[PDB]
Formats: sequence, C-alpha cells, structure tokens
Amino acid sequence: EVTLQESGGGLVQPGGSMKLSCAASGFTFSDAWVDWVRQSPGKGLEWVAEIRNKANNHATKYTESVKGRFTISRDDSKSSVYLQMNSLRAEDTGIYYCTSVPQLGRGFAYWGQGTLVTVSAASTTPPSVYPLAPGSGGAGSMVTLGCLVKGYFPEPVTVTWNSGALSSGVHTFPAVLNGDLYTLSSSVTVPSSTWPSQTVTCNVAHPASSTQVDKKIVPK
Amino acid sequence: DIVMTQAAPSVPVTPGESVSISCRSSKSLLHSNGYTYLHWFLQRPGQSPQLLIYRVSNLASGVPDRFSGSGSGTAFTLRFSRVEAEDVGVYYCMQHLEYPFTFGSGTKLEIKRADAAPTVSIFPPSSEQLTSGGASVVCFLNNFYPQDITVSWKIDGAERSSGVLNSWTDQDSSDSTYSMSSTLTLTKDEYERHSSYTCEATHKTSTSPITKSFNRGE
Ligand SMILES: COC(=O)[C@H]1[C@@H](OC(=O)c2ccccc2)C[C@@H]2CC[C@H]1N2C
Repeated sequence: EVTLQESGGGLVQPGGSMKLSCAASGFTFSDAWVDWVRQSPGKGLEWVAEIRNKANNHATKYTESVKGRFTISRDDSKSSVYLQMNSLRAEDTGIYYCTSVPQLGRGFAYWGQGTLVTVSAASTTPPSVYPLAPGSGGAGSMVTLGCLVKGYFPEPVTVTWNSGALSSGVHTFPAVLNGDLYTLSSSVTVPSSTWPSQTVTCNVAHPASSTQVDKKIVPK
Repeated sequence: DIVMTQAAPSVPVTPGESVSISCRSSKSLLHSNGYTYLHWFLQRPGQSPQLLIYRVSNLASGVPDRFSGSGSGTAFTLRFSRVEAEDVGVYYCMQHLEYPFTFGSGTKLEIKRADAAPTVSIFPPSSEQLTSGGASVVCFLNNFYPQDITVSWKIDGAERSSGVLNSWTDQDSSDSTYSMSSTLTLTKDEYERHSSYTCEATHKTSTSPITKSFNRGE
C-alpha cells in the first residue's frame, strides 16, 4: 500500500523556522520526484517546491514566494523528503501536503494526509470541554447531544463519541476563531432508547497541548 | 505563470444523472513530446486531494468508471456518467507543464435533493461552564436542505447580533444534507440579566420560523 506521511507541522512564530518531514512507503521513492503543495483560503491549492530524483540531478525548483526562505531536500536511504521553512510569514499558514510523481509519471499520483502549519505569535492553549445536554425530557424519538470545545489554540482538535463507537449520527463543526482562540462544537444524535440509559461521552484531544478530556453527557 | 480557470464555483446535480465540469488554461498544455499535461483532482471534505485523471483522459488507479475526461490545448472537461451522493467535494484541474505548477480555483459539486426541515436543538450553558464564569448558549440546526438558513437569537424577545459564532458543515456525503451550529457567547453576568433565550431558524421549508427556547429561571 502506497503511503506518504507528513509530520513536523504545528504552531510557529512569525519569522521563525520549521522543518516538515514526509516518510514514504509502498513505492519506489528513489525513482520519484517529490513535491510539497499547500492549501489556504483565497489561494486554494498552491504548488510550493519540488526535488527531482538522483537520475535527474536532485534538482530543486521553488515557487516565487518561498524562494530563498524554503529549502526542499531528500534522504533516499530513509525514503523521506523534507521542507525547511525559514522567516515564516502569515501567508505561509495552511495545510502542507507531500505528493510524489512516481517513476512512471501519472502527475501527482500519491498524497499524504497533510500537516497544518499555523504562523502566529499566539500561545498554545488547551481547550475547556463542556457537555451539552437537552433542557427537557425526550419523546420513541431521536435525541441530540453535544460537546462544546472552547478557548483553544492552535488547531486542530479531535472529537470522538464513545471512543469512536458513535460516528453515524455525528456532526463535528468547523472551529471558529474568536479573540485569538478557537471554539468548536460537535453534536451526536441517538435514539431516545440509547441515551440516557447508556453512557454517551465526548472524547476531546488537543495534540498541541497534549490535552485529553472525557466528558459524559448527563441529563440536566 | 500559466493561469488555470474554472469558471463555475460550483455545480448542482441530482444523483443518477450525468454532469460535466470545465477548465481552461491561459497557454496550450501540449508539450513538445506530444503529451498534454493536464490533470484532475478531487478533494473530499476534510481529506487530502486525490488524483482522478492524468494527462487529460487517463483514469487513475481506483477511480470509478463513471469518470472520464476530454479536451485539448486550452479547453478541458471532466465528466460524470452517473453522479452519486458520495461525489460531493471540490474538483480541481492542474497544469503539469511548466513551473510553477498551477491549479484551477476548483468547482464544488453540490448534490440536489428533496427539501428537509432542520432539526433544531437548543442547549443552556452547562453547569461546568457557569462555574467558570462563562455562558454559551448553543443551537444546532441539523440535516436540512437547501443549504441556506437564517438564525436569529432573541434574549427576552429582543434580538442579539454580537457574540454569535456560526459554523457550517460541508454537504453530507451520504444524505446530502447540511448542518449548522450557532453559539451565543455571553458572560455569566450577562446571562443572568435575562431569562428567555431563543434560537429562531428561518428556512425555506416553512413560512414560520422554527423556534426553540428555554428560560434561565427554570
Ligand atoms: C511524468 O511527469 C512529467 O513529465 C513531469 C516531469 O517529470 C517527472 O515528474 C518525473 C517523475 C519521475 C521520473 C521521471 C520524471 C518533467 C516535466 C516537468 C513536469 C512534468 N514534465 C512536463
């Protein structure tokens, strides 16, 4: 199975430095040309840089806005490609993806899952997790519960319900930035025969602050 | 740089029917070697882009037979023989001829379906948040269609516009509906200056707004 996995992303100080890594597996990395493509609103997908294979002299090409600041490199012995970013600016914020053009071409055939880079001087802050329970008795009906994840930075946060057992009727909404902090909500809808008889918990994780919170939704 | 243009920001389609998306380049994408370096990508909500078609009409591995591509020089077309609800996402064309490689702005495929009234649920501040001096009132407006909805907050009858945080999900890949979250962010002190909190939703599925509320003094 072909795989590309980015790492090294996260919050970075304006003017600071950050090195992104991408480990490849499942295909002949040494024969492929490797690229970094980023994504940001009001720009969509934007090509960033590329490094060719050994046969093509490991030549590097960079988009105008990052030339002189970014350096792409590769370590074929580790099937990895890197992106050293310097003098980071607000404009550099976004999701960075590793993608390769394998030996037989086919454009950008394989893509990684992406790593979010946030260029900001704001500090890392853990979220507060609050249970959202109905204000009245239900009903044979469907009941909607929720989780409010507020006051954290930077993105992302991961929210699951019952450790992943409940996913079908879940809606986790995009986070909203308020006063330098994000607030996000997630709802889950289950049969009135499921809750409150069975335990329904919201599991929130904020990698940046290593926060993990389990909040049980209890009737009010 | 070569400019890739995708005129349509979105395109509505009903499951089962065929549809096509266009892309145009500012320069011919025909290389000296005879190949045309234009590719199509799909980006589903919350996922990374994925190759659909390379060099105008070659389907990538695992791409459904319903996809096909055509074009030449500066005009290209992505086509669906039978669209499925799961096809929701943004479709991009990209030129792989010259540096910098450039992408089109993308065309979001929107699935048309039957009208669906939203399921509206309002939630008073949690006891935990209150002890922390905060008071957020949350309203979920779930699984509705069409995508546009209006939400108004009323405190003791009077409307409140500030301190309202809204978020919307991308179209659901299974039922083709939309959902929304609206949060009225108040301080505990403010929250205690009134009693009636209402989430009023106006959607095309009803002349009268769907009203959900509760009283703090209860
Ligand atoms: C196969 O892809 C290509 O032909 C690309 C490129 O070649 C590769 O990306 C490549 C990848 C693996 C092996 C050999 C060449 C050369 C130029 C610049 C972009 C494009 N081509 C027009």
